[PDB]
Parts: sequence; structure tokens; C-alpha cells
Amino acid sequence: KNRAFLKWAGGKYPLLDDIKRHLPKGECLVEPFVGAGSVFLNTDFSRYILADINSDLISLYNIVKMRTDEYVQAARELFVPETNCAEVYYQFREEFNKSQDPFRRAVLFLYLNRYGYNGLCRYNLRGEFNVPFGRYKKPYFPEAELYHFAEKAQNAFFYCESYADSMARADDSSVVYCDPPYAPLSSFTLEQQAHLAEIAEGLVERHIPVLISNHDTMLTREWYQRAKLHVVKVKVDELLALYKP
DNA sequence: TCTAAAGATCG
DNA sequence: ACGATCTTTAG
Ligand SMILES: Nc1ncnc2c1ncn2[C@@H]1O[C@H](CSCC[C@H](N)C(=O)O)[C@@H](O)[C@H]1O
Repeated sequence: KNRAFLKWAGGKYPLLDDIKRHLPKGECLVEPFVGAGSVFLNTDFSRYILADINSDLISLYNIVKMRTDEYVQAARELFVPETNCAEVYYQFREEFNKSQDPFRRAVLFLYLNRYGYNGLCRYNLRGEFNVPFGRYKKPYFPEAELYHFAEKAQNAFFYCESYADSMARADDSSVVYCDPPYAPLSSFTLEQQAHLAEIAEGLVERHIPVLISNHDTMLTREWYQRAKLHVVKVKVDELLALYKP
């Protein structure tokens, strides 16, 4: 089980075996909500189409892919004991928000991810990262994970776009795995959750397999009515919806 | 999920 | 300018 180099909310590392058991085979895997890319890192497709609405995330992945050695060397310098301080953190956060250099932002993004509060990724409406200091004992610099990501990324294209556009990229030899933001138990809207299912239905009718993961609720069972539903026991369970052609 | 402070929105 | 109520911000 390969780990992502990023902390990311809604990561699927603990559920990978269940996903891989129901994920269909194909030439290309399409992930409209790639996030930290835990599925991408733990599958074996010949090609990947990876997308996310987060532009900082997609830019970071491109930098790591194309400028691997350069990035690792620069990012490693921020993972020293000197930087594990509140005053230093908030200046690096300010430098990130004020930088117009994709490389420097990518370097700082990793620092903020592993030194920031609970590994959160939060912005304001002005597009500024505003997660406070995390106060960890000793943040781990994911060098091994970075190089492995770069290696696997050689067979992947990255796109910053919404799910509707990325799922439109899927062709006959594609398999689509969707890991949308969790459905509410009591921003990704309810309409977007439903629209995702409608796009999935359209895809499978063109003989393109789609696998969606979400919480197991009354709403998600309704949204994914036209799919074979598998319950994953994990109090709420996890749901896997497979649209098989 | 928390919240005090600042800004948004409408009549 | 006012008042009530969200909305946003960010530790
Ligand atoms: N409208 C949208 N279109 C495409 N991606 C979106 C989106 N709204 C949210 N997202 C992205 O979907 C991701 C869901 S978290 C899923 C993470 C991933 N499965 C992993 O293993 O790491 C988030 O990173 C978020 O940035």
C-alpha cells in the first residue's frame, strides 16, 4: 500500500482494498476528484486522467512530475527544526499567498500541508490559504512518496477542472472512479451530488464503467439507485456504487 | 465542529 | 444612516 505525500481530507487509503475489489479493469483510469491520489497510487492502469477543482493541487502535481529532483531538494529545506514555529509558519503562509511563482508556491504548499492545523486545506474568497499553525512534534518529509508519485505520474495527465468536464474525457477504454466530497449526514451541493450520478448513468449507457464512493445514507442510496450498491462496514457505513455496462 | 469580529444584505 | 440577520474570516 503506497502512501500519498499529502495529508488530505476524505482520503481513501483505509478503503483501498474494497475499492480495488470492485473497480473494473481498463486501459485508462479517470479520477474527477483525485485529491491526494491514493487510488491512483495503488492501482495499475496503463494510463491516468486525474482532475481536481483545486488549482494549487494540480499545479503542485505538474511541478513534482516535470521538475522532480529540483522540487525535492527545495522542499526538503523547509522540513528542518527551524521551521516548526508559529511565527515562521505564518510568514511562509503569507509568502505562498503573495507568490506568483508556480514552483515556489508548490514548495510552500507541501510545507503548509504538513505543518498546518490538522493537514487542512482552507481558503478565503480571495483565494488565500488561511489554515493556522499545526503545532506538530516533528513533521515528516515524504521524500520516498514524492519520488514514487513522480514515477507513476509519467503515465498521467493532470487537469484543473470540475467533475463534469473531466468525466467528458472518458472514452470506451476508460474506467471512472469518483470520490466526491462526503454527502451530509444532517462547497459541493446536493444538486452536484445528484448531477454526478446523472453523469455516471450517461457514461455507463455508453459502455463506460463508473465507480462512486460515498457515505451510506438514504440520500446516497437514492442518488445511486441505478447502480449495484455495496456496503462497506466501517455510526455510518461507506457505500460503493458500481455502474457496470 | 468551534466562535468573536468584520463584512454583506435587505427593507 | 439604521436595524436585524446572515455570511465570512481565521485562530
Ligand atoms: N466540483 C468539483 N469538481 C471536481 N473536483 C472537486 C469538486 N469539488 C471538490 N472537488 C475535489 O474533490 C476532492 C474530494 S476528496 C477525495 C480525495 C481522493 N479520493 C484521495 O484519495 O485523496 C477534493 O480534493 C476537492 O478538491
